[PDB]
Amino acid sequence: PAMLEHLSSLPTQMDYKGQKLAEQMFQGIILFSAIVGFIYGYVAEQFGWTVYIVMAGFAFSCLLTLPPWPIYRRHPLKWLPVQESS
Amino acid sequence: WDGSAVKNSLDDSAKKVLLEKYKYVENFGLIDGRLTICTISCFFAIVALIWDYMHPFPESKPVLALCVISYFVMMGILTIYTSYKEKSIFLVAHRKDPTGMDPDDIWQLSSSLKRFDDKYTLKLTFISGRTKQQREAEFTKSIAKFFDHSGTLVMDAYEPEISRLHDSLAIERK
Amino acid sequence: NTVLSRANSLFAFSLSVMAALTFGCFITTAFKDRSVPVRLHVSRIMLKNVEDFTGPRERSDLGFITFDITADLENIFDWNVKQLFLYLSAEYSTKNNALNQVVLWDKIVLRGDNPKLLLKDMKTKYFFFDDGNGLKGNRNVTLTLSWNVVPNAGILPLVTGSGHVSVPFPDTYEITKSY
Amino acid sequence: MNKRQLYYQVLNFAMIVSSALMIWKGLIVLTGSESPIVVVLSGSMEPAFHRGDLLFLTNFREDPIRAGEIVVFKVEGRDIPIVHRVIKVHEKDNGDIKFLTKGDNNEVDDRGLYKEGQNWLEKKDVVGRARGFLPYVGMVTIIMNDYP
Ligand SMILES: *[C@@H]1O[C@H](CO)[C@@H](O[C@@H]2O[C@H](CO)[C@@H](O[C@@H]3O[C@H](CO[C@H]4O[C@H](CO)[C@@H](O)[C@H](O)[C@@H]4O)[C@@H](O)[C@H](O[C@H]4O[C@H](CO)[C@@H](O)[C@H](O)[C@@H]4O)[C@@H]3O)[C@H](O)[C@H]2NC(C)=O)[C@H](O)[C@H]1NC(C)=O
Repeated sequence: PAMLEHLSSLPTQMDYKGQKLAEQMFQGIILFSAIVGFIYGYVAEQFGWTVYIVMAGFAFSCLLTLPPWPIYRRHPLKWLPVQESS
Repeated sequence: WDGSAVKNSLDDSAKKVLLEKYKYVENFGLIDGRLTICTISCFFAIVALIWDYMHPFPESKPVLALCVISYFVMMGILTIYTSYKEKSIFLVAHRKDPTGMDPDDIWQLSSSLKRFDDKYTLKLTFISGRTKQQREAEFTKSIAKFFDHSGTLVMDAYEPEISRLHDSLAIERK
Repeated sequence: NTVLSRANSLFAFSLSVMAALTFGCFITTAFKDRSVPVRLHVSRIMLKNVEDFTGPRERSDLGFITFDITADLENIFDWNVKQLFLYLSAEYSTKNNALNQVVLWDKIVLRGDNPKLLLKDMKTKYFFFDDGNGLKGNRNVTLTLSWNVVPNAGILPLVTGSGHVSVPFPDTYEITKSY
Repeated sequence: MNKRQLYYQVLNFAMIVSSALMIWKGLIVLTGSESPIVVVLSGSMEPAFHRGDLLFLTNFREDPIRAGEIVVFKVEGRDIPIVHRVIKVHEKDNGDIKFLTKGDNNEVDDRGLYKEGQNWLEKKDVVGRARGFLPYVGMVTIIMNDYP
């Protein structure tokens, strides 16, 4: 019947503006850390420690991005309208 | 799965509502032209592989370079033909009984769903060739009126919406 | 959104980090567009052990050269070149047009060991022997040092130094304490 | 069945195969020689090139190969491309140039084909002069070659 297509349709609902601003700030922080690492590799003239700073920034980005935050589920309770049930 | 899969299931549900309610005639041609371009490029690739496997390289350099240039030209033509018609157009269909007269009834569909957006855009196009008239229909809706809390996209409320849209297109037609 | 999709985005961002380090290496290789000169000073060269050996493939001759070196590597070292080779090209002349500048021996040099190398009266590591034996009857041999680089990830050229030393040579004589 | 899934699989297969073989054939045409993208599998050049390093080649480029360059030839007894470094050189004025080569962490000159009747190795077994290298991709190539 039509009830099989009725169930496997909806993915996890997202806060669109919060995720867009978070992605913009994410790319800004990663690019700024890359610029600071490039200035470190230009002035202090070390390559392996520059790669270590880039990997430390990557680990910081993973710790700030990978777990699902309560902030990232609190805003879909406000930005999204109330929808019906079965 | 993904919002692109939601758009694909939405277009499939629109085609299912069309097939259950009014039964118009499908078309092809753009996907067939893309497959024709890819078949010709695969012909260039198969000829290049066989001619390189049967002949050594310093006696087979220039025409193989010509095949590389031909692949560049065919992929550029594929990109230009993508930029021609593969921007938004999805469904092409003829309507009922185009017999006895000039070929009328060009029914054309295009969809629009931006990245991280709660709004959907559907543009319908009806082209009639007797009077040479195109009719556009821009339908900007919010997606939040159709979804539910944990994975039940209601079609029993989306089907009267498509019924009202087809009534609007019937007013535009007649 | 999916956590696997976020992991794929982080993998694409790691590919962007790879592209950024490739871009930084491209800036680095675009900064070293000029070739570096190395000053060479060779003063005393002795040619001895000139033995004519009837080789089965060609009438060959054995040679042995004692030389001197004086170089400078102040502005040569950077923070991206990995390892350095040392050649010593000896240019001779034959009857069959074998106008070859040819290497006596080689040296492996790793960074962190010595920023400036200088010594005296060191003999050759590899035995010099020529098959085409054009030195016998020649009064002209040319010595010039060259040295190779290897970067971290870039293209490796060869950089030849300065100083062409022209040394004569007698006809048939065995050992000579030259200058 | 629905043929559109079959045409989409042919589409994706066409994309990946045409892209990979186009990059391969375009590189080996624009170099000039046959130029295989080779991977170092020997630990002879270990202070210079470690195990699992990628090397991309260039043409001879209208230039007689003098001493101080690395050459890549093919060992027929194992059918393996092996890189060494040119030390000595010989010249003949008819288009014939002979050369001697050596590997690091070695003591004996490599015999190969000829031993004592002629020069040490042959000028026609070389593929070309090397141009550049990657230290990161070759380790991934060795990891992919761990499961052939
Ligand atoms: C022994 O026999 C030789 C050959 O007849 C005499 O000539 C000298 O040869 C040496 C090497 O063969 C020269 O040194 C270097 O030669 C390089 C190759 O040049 C060739 O082509 C030129 C013609 O264009 C010939 O004259 C030359 O002999 C070679 O066959 C040059 O590239 C070198 O140039 C240097 O300076 C330029 C700047 O001008 C730099 O850009 C280069 O990088 C490089 O540093 C260099 O010239 C030597 O110049 C020849 N002449 C002299 C006077 O030495 C020898 O004279 C002879 N010896 C004796 C004692 O008789």
